[PDB]
Amino acid sequence: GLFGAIAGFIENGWEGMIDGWYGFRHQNSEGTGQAADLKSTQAAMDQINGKLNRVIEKTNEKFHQIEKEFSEVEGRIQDLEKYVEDTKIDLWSYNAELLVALENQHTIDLTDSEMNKLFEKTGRQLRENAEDMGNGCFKIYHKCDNACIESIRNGTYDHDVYRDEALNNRF
Amino acid sequence: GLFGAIAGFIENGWEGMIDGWYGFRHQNSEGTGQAADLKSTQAAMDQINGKLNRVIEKTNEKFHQIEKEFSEVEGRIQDLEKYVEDTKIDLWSYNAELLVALENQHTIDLTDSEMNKLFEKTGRQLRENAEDMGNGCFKIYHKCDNACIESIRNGTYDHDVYRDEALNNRF
Amino acid sequence: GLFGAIAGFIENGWEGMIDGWYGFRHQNSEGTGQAADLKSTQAAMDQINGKLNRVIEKTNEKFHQIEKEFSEVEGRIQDLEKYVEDTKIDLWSYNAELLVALENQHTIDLTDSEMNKLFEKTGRQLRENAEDMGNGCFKIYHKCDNACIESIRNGTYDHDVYRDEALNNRFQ
Amino acid sequence: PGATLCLGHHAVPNGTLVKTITDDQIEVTNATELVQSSSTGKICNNPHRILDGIDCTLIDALLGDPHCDVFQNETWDLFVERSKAFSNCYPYDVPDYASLRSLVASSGTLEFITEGFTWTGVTQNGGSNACKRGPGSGFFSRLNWLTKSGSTYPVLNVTMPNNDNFDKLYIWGVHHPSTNQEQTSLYVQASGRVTVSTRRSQQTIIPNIGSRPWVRGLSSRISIYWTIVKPGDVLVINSNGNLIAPRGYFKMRTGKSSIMRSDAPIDTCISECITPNGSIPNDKPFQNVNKITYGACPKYVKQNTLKLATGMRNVPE
Amino acid sequence: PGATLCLGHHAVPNGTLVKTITDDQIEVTNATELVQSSSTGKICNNPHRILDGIDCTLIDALLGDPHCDVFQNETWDLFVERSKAFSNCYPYDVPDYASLRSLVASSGTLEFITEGFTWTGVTQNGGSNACKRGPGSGFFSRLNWLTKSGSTYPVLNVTMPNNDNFDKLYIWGVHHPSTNQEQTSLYVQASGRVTVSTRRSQQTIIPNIGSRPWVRGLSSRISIYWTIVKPGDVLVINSNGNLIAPRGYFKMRTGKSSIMRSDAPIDTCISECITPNGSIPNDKPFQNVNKITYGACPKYVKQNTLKLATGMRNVPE
Amino acid sequence: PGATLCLGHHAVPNGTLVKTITDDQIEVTNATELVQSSSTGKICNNPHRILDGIDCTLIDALLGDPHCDVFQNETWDLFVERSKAFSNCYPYDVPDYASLRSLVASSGTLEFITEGFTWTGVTQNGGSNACKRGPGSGFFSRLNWLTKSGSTYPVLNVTMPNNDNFDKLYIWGVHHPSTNQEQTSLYVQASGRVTVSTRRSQQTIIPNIGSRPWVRGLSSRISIYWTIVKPGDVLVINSNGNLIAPRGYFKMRTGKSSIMRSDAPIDTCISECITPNGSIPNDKPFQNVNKITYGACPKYVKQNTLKLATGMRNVPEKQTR
Ligand SMILES: *[C@@H]1O[C@H](CO)[C@@H](O[C@@H]2O[C@H](CO)[C@@H](O[C@@H]3O[C@H](CO)[C@@H](O)[C@H](O[C@H]4O[C@H](CO)[C@@H](O)[C@H](O)[C@@H]4O)[C@@H]3O)[C@H](O)[C@H]2NC(C)=O)[C@H](O)[C@H]1NC(C)=O
Ligand SMILES: *[C@@H]1O[C@H](CO)[C@@H](O[C@@H]2O[C@H](CO)[C@@H](O[C@@H]3O[C@H](CO[C@H]4O[C@H](CO)[C@@H](O)[C@H](O)[C@@H]4O)[C@@H](O)[C@H](O)[C@@H]3O)[C@H](O)[C@H]2NC(C)=O)[C@H](O)[C@H]1NC(C)=O
Ligand SMILES: *[C@@H]1O[C@H](CO)[C@@H](O[C@@H]2O[C@H](CO)[C@@H](O[C@@H]3O[C@H](CO)[C@@H](O)[C@H](O)[C@@H]3O)[C@H](O)[C@H]2NC(C)=O)[C@H](O)[C@H]1NC(C)=O
Ligand SMILES: *[C@@H]1O[C@H](CO)[C@@H](O[C@@H]2O[C@H](CO)[C@@H](O[C@@H]3O[C@H](CO)[C@@H](O)[C@H](O)[C@@H]3O)[C@H](O)[C@H]2NC(C)=O)[C@H](O)[C@H]1NC(C)=O
Ligand SMILES: *[C@@H]1O[C@H](CO)[C@@H](O[C@@H]2O[C@H](CO)[C@@H](O)[C@H](O)[C@H]2NC(C)=O)[C@H](O)[C@H]1NC(C)=O
Ligand SMILES: *[C@@H]1O[C@H](CO)[C@@H](O[C@@H]2O[C@H](CO)[C@@H](O)[C@H](O)[C@H]2NC(C)=O)[C@H](O)[C@H]1NC(C)=O
Ligand SMILES: *[C@@H]1O[C@H](CO)[C@@H](O)[C@H](O)[C@H]1NC(C)=O
Ligand SMILES: *[C@@H]1O[C@H](CO)[C@@H](O)[C@H](O)[C@H]1NC(C)=O
Ligand SMILES: *[C@@H]1O[C@H](CO)[C@@H](O)[C@H](O)[C@H]1NC(C)=O
Ligand SMILES: *[C@@H]1O[C@H](CO)[C@@H](O)[C@H](O)[C@H]1NC(C)=O
Ligand SMILES: *[C@@H]1O[C@H](CO)[C@@H](O)[C@H](O)[C@H]1NC(C)=O
Ligand SMILES: *[C@@H]1O[C@H](CO)[C@@H](O)[C@H](O)[C@H]1NC(C)=O
Repeated sequence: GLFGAIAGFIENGWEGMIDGWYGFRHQNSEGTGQAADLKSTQAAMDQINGKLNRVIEKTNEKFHQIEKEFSEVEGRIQDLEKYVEDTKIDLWSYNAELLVALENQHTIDLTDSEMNKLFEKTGRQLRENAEDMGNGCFKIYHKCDNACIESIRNGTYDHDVYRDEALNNRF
Repeated sequence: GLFGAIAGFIENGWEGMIDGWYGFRHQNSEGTGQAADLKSTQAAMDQINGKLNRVIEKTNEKFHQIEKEFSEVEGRIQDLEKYVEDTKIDLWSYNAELLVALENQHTIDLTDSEMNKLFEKTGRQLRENAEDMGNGCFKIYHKCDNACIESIRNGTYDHDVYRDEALNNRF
Repeated sequence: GLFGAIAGFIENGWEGMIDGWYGFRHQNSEGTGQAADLKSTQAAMDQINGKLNRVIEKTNEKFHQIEKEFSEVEGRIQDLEKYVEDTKIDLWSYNAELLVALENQHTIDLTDSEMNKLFEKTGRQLRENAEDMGNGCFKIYHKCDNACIESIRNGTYDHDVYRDEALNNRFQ
Repeated sequence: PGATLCLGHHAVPNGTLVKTITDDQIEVTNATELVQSSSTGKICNNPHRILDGIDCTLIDALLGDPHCDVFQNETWDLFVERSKAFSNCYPYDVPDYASLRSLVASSGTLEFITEGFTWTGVTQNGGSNACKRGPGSGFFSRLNWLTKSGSTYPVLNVTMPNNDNFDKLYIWGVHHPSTNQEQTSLYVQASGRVTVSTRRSQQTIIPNIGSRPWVRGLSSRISIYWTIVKPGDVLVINSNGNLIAPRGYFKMRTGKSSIMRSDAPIDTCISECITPNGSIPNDKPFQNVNKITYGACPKYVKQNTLKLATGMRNVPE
Repeated sequence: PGATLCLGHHAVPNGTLVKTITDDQIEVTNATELVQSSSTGKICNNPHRILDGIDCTLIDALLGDPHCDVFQNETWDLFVERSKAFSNCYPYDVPDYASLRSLVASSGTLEFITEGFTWTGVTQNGGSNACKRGPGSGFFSRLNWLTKSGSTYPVLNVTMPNNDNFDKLYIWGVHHPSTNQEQTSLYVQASGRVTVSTRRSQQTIIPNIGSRPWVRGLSSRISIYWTIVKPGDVLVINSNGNLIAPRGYFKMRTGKSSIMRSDAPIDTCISECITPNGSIPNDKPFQNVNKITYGACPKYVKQNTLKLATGMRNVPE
Repeated sequence: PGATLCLGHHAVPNGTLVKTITDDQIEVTNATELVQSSSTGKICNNPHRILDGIDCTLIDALLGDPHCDVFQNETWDLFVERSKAFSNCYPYDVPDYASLRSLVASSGTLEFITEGFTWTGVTQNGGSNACKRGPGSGFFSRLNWLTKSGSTYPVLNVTMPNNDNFDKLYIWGVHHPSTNQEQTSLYVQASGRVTVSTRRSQQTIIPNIGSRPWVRGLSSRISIYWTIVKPGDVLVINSNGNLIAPRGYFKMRTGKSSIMRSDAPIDTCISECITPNGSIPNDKPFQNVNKITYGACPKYVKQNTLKLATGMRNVPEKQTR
């Protein structure tokens, strides 16, 4: 994708994450763990539902039309009737092909974008108390118990609290 | 949008900014103030004008055509005439709907992108003399009088001048 | 473009680079030099070839159709035959115009994106041993001989090796 | 002694391939199908009024072929003609059959109003063994075969004004005998003529004497014609022989009605969209079942499958 | 003691809704309307040449119905037929009326060139009280009702070659008497025939005798036909009765001309695009006013509004 | 004393302009053309079977005009009619010419099967000096001009059932004499009639006596009609004068066959797509050569050029020159 997170600097996805689309894996003092990020999962799903509902908008209801199958050869009028229908079908077939291609490229790019957005939001939360390893992971330069991890995940991490400790571990 | 600035990490827009589309609010020693960024405002407007002029390119001049309203019931020939017109109108109505949807998604994304571009240009100007608070605002770690703010805004801020001062305030 | 690298923070391209689409220029102890980045060059080319092959997919074959030129004035039936063809042609002409416009905007944006991706991959490799000048260039804050440059380019640069040296050169 | 916080995204063991602008195949976590390619095989009887023609074409029900009498005064949103349908009355042709079938199908009704035409000096209600009605000879229910009275067939000259506020459809015909013997025996005069006119149009038909191929015993034929009479206008029928007279008019409507050729059986279920293969669901925007449709239908396309990605790019491990 | 530098973007108190790929409604700072949905109610008289038919259809002006004589040799880019138009001459029909109307409309002119046809042994210039001219009876100006001279109507056999570099349109007709009495009284022979041919094609019409509803005093009718004769080809007319002869040809052009049904008044103003509802501006790419248009027009679509976003997403305070 | 590492991208000396959503002209490193705008001027003779009509329209070859006899039993994927084609037989018209031409073109064959029609009490094989076949008078090869035998033209009543499993196309006609003298001299009766019928349909044509324009010596004409007889159906022809009888039927097919008006010469080469201007390559998705095409063709569009960007945005170093 355009943002280079999914199938980019994040080497691969997590089959083990089944309660969300994006999220967090940590290793700290107290062991390892995993949590879904709800907000970014919701943003992606909401955008995808939005486009799904636009595509499946019932928009044509047709009643009496032209004949499209013929049991007798007739010539000129029938040639035109067939050509009109074959023209129509080709144009709609093209619309359908283009639509999915554009939609799918865009879906891949917005999902890549939501990953990247979560990664930057997190980096900005951690200020100078952490460093981007370049593979989707932050090395945090202070003691971060399970309470501290949940604080990063649930949006309440005050960086000033750990800053002096972390600045010294870095430099 | 795809970049997550507008309706993302920037909580909201400024109704009070009426001389530009993007810009700067500061608090320093000498008080508060506001200025438009002309370059990013222009880039967005210019792209939007470009696409507007492509969409309104006069392209259709038609003279004698088929009849589209009929006072008598006729059957086969009239069925075909109506079906031809109704096919055409549906295909153009679809083109119109798709066009606006693609254009509008793209307009939202390029405007979001211009915001993000201004934010990164600024971050890069400030080198190690400032920090991204994560909400669209930089905390600058030195004395920045009104002359210094205008220097950031008008592109002339030499970071080396304030670096020692700022490095020490940070660490 | 949407990412602001090409015709953005990178002032211009390099006519002198003829063995790749993206890459590296360095100035160190031992002089100046230039190398193509193969991976980013390949990603862009592969995406562009992919879209080219989709657009040129041969997908219509037509045999007996309607007449489209007429030697006699006939009225109603001929008006409809002509109108059908003129409707068709206008719709396909529009499809063709839109297709190139969307494709070309997207091509410009993916090439801009690949530049930006290479720039961030590099920034992340260099950790705290370098700084973004803001013009596409990193100032590296340590001795980086030609072996060290190739290590950055070929993906093997251990930042920990030069970190102490560099951290001290950065902060005073 | 630090901690590591990794950002990531899900993956699944078995993703689906989709198309994009740049790739004809690329793997995503999930997708949904946009082309309806299957049908029940059955035409749902709601919410549209389906009228199964069974053994009858619409035109045979219009004219009133005896095995089609059950369709008298019927209405429909969709009339369904079956490949087993047959004619079993006087052999006939309709110049511009396709138009008559279309306009009737579209009117959505066979509602017929008998009018008191006065046929002075001819015999009414002629019948043929080719068109049995019960045990004896008969004819199309909505047509009146007129023949000589005693030894004369006078000039028929009759009028029926339209003083209603709706259009009237009149169906009428001309008889084409096989021999001169039959012509003069039935109509006295050696050459018939039928002229049907309004203020705004006229049709004059000369019968054609000669053999055609034998159908249900007969080398003669009837040709069927129609005339619409608008409010304030007037029908005039003028003939010195060979007239197959109308008995009245059909009431015309406009609306959502149509006709479809299909052998799919009718079932008790609910479907907005009908094809000849049967009803199809209309939740998807496209369909590949049949280009012939009626109702709220997906648009017909040539592709049998198109997948819309409903998730991110799938990168397993 | 530092400083805070905040980046941001504008907003407005009341934005506009647009549609996108993902949202049916999302609010932006500004948008522009792409569907023209209103009209002045008036057809602008520039830059196209508008010809108001007033009481006349194009066909009545073509044939030369007396109240339409003012249209003789009239030209147009767009002929406008009004719902009040009426016929007031010999009652007639045109088989394929729609085509004749189309080709004449498209030619853009009624310019007529009289040719010296030689009708040997018949009376010319027949008239009827159904088509009054001055105090007496009259006829279509461009047609010549031919009847017997003395007690004979000979075989008429005439030729008119096209040695010009333009197409010639010939308008002619066939007379349908109401009785045999009138057929023989006018044309001697009991059955007329009209054959009009060029080198590669021909039309042969047999008249139809019979009673029809009274129009302007008459039960009889004329049927109108046309023949186009290309450069280097030749017209032949052959008839032993019932010919309504041409007096000449109409000179054909090709170009931008057409015809429209409308009751909108014509006004002094400038509009490239004309609809039956009146003129509309063409600055927008789409329009919902009418699918019938003439000129440089927006394309007709079903939506009454479509908004193109001309600014960013609006997020007020 | 450290080091500087600069990231960048290529540029080229001569880029190309393309269109995008936001710009009608913007420069990229490379692009490729999507509209085929040229042709060789020549119709390639493979892989489709091309039949050059030379001096003959399909209809003249159908009817069997003597200079078109070489086309007897021919087949084609594409029949090519030339602007030099001419008729040289009895002057005729075809009501609904366009349809007959279409259905024959589409059938892709002139394969003809003679049938033993029994015309009792008339003279067969009439000929005219307007339709020379060798030195003497002649007629269309697939039609049989029937005239009186002695001093009578009886009512003709003949049948030909279709007991095959394919459709039969019968071509027949009606003769329109110029004078009553000619009518009665040829057909005895003062007024002819031709009725051709199957089970569900019938056509009746009354001839019309009168002059038409002089063509190859004649002011008379023949009008051509057709009747298709399906398997199990039966043809009946009934006439007391003026019948131009069929000699048989043409076998009908369905397939990829068509017809095209063109003066392009046919050449030895391979092209899937044929236009009247000549063959064109089909590697590009669009074409501006001609809206009339046959085969695997690019779709016709009005633009003569459309450029697809095949490279990044081209940004040269700005110069002070
Ligand atoms: C009905 O009206 C038309 C018009 O009066 C009439 O048709 C014309 O008849 C004449 C005489 O038959 C035709 O003359 C021919 O013209 C062509 C030139 O285009 C010449 O090639 C012919 O020349 C040869 O044949 C003549 C034998 O008749 C010789 O006299 C002559 O020296 C040459 O050998 C020939 O002169 C004329 O073309 C037609 N015109 C048209 C438009 O048809 C028709 O005959 C009349 N019908 C009746 C029953 O009177
Ligand atoms: C075959 O049948 C036809 C109908 O019976 C015959 O036509 C009728 O013939 C008579 C005279 O021969 C006509 O009488 C004239 O009618 C006008 C009025 O005409 C209309 O206009 C008024 C309003 O202005 C309207 O209210 C009426 O309803 C009429 O529609 C009278 O005022 C005169 O007195 C005049 O004599 C009939 O109009 C006419 N009817 C129709 C429907 O044509 C026809 O003659 C018969 N043919 C033969 C050969 O016998
Ligand atoms: C004109 O030609 C045709 C063929 O020669 C004649 O039509 C044929 O008429 C006979 C009866 O006269 C039909 O035969 C019947 O067949 C049924 C079974 O199908 C049988 O049960 C009856 O007893 C009877 O024999 C025959 O089908 C019919 N042929 C066709 C092809 O329709 C016609 O009579 C001739 N007319 C004149 C006036 O010469
Ligand atoms: C930039 O894009 C253009 C397309 O506009 C490229 O030009 C095309 O290059 C290829 C060769 O690389 C040519 O195709 C080949 O042609 C030969 C004979 O000419 C044939 O034997 C091969 O099988 C193959 O089809 C093509 O002719 C040429 N087209 C044009 C119009 O120049 C160009 O190479 C691209 N440049 C770069 C640097 O990528
Ligand atoms: C629906 O019915 C149509 C018409 O019978 C089917 O199309 C036929 O079936 C196969 C191809 O699938 C061909 O051999 C025939 O020639 C087809 N006819 C036409 C007119 O296309 C169609 O396949 C059916 N589809 C479904 C999903 O039931
Ligand atoms: C292919 O032939 C077409 C049709 O003959 C050419 O287009 C015509 O060219 C004339 C000029 O000679 C134009 O004024 C006409 O408008 C065109 N006619 C039609 C019917 O469109 C076309 O230029 C040729 N193209 C090539 C590539 O040879
Ligand atoms: C978020 O994190 C803390 C620490 O785990 C928790 O106790 C708290 O209840 C959570 N959120 C809020 C808004 O209090
Ligand atoms: C795909 O579609 C829906 C979720 O929108 C769900 O029922 C189904 O399980 C999904 N499949 C996978 C593999 O995620
Ligand atoms: C047909 O229509 C009406 C009923 O509304 C009535 O005049 C007539 O008797 C009906 N006949 C039949 C058989 O339904
Ligand atoms: C909205 O956009 C259009 C075109 O860009 C412009 O004419 C109009 O003035 C704009 N409106 C406002 C309020 O800026
Ligand atoms: C224009 O005229 C048509 C037909 O009379 C009508 O249905 C339509 O709504 C009118 N629209 C406007 C905008 O006047
Ligand atoms: C045409 O083909 C048929 C059989 O296929 C044959 O009987 C007939 O003689 C053929 N004629 C020519 C000229 O090849």
